[PDB]
Amino acid sequence: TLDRVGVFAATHAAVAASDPLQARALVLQLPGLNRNKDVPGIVGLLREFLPVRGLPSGWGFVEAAAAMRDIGFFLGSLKRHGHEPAEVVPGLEPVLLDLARATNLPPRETLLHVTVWNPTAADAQRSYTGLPDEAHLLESVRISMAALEAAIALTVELFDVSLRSPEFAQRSDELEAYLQKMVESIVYAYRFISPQVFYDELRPFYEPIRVGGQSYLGPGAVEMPLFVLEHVLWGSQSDDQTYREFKETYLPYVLPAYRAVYARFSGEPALIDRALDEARAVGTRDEHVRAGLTALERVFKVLLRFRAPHLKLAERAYEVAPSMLGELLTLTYAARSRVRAAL
Ligand code: HEM
Ligand SMILES: N[C@@H](Cc1c[nH]c2ccccc12)C(=O)O
Repeated sequence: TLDRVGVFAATHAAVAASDPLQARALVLQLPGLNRNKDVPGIVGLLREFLPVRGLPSGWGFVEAAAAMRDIGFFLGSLKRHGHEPAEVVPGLEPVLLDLARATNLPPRETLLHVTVWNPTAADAQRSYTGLPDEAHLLESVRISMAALEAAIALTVELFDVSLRSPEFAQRSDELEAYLQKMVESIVYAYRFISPQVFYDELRPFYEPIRVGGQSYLGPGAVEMPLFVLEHVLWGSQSDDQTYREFKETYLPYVLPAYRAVYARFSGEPALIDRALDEARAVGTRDEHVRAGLTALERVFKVLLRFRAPHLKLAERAYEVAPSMLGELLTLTYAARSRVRAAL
């Protein structure tokens, strides 16, 4: 029934099916080498497939992203053992910059590379550690990524829909159904991911690396374009400094299309600012205004049903959390409160 997911899942599967460096059997050997902390071996394994003579001219986005994925697991691994990958692998940096050029993404692996663009089968899935907890971590993102992309499209569409129209309530109800997948992700994480194993065994693989004379953050679900959705939905005109910096920090890591969505809405009132201004002008005696606001409140409810438990999970891992999480939750409650007050 979440019919819009299909196309996004299909585009992900295209990258996941691609192995342009014929590296599948090679990357599967990485977990054992990480367990052994075998740095020379990690470099040697990478050199078995790293292009030395530039990128094949026939490659498009799909091949370049797939290549970045397979090289990428080596980047996080080398840094995990205390080494700048660019410093220990000659000729690596130019390849990373070429792949960045070909994908219009940063010159290292991102969330997309390690989750939705990473095949799912046991004989193919790339991993830093080979641990069950890592496999569960990747699955938690696959549960909701395509749904989130659909949700972004639905939010952009809703922005131009009048609150006076019955379409507003209907589109909002639809948006809520897609955002429920984020809740499913966190439920999944609670059930299957050890916060201790995350903190002690997985987290070390996601440190920043230096390429091209700047630092690039490691993969994380923090890179999910949920912040772009909410930029459009409520946050575009926020004067909260910490929040603004958070969005600008992760902007480079999302797909080009979402970076442009973000740019489009930055110089404008957010959806709810427009929605509430309309409600105050027309009045809540209009049934479609009442229904629209009610449906919009339910959208905030589902964001909070993701965000509140997520914070507890993050705090539990650190018990074995960064301040921006609690700050973002507070902003989200305030956003919902504005809708509640309008009614
Ligand atoms: C034990 C598992 C998890 C831990 C320990 C964790 C931890 C964190 C931390 C510490 C942050 C703040 C950013 C940072 O400093 O890295 C964060 C942000 C974020 N996380 Fe998680 N996380 C977990 C699971 C998940 C899952 C399953 C999802 C969704 C699939 C998710 C989605 C997000 C998003 C979208 C952000 C950006 C901030 C926000 O929207 O509130 N996380 N996470
Ligand atoms: N949200 C956390 C933990 C997390 C969830 N899914 C992930 C996938 C890859 C790396 C980290 C994660 C983070 O961004 O760090």
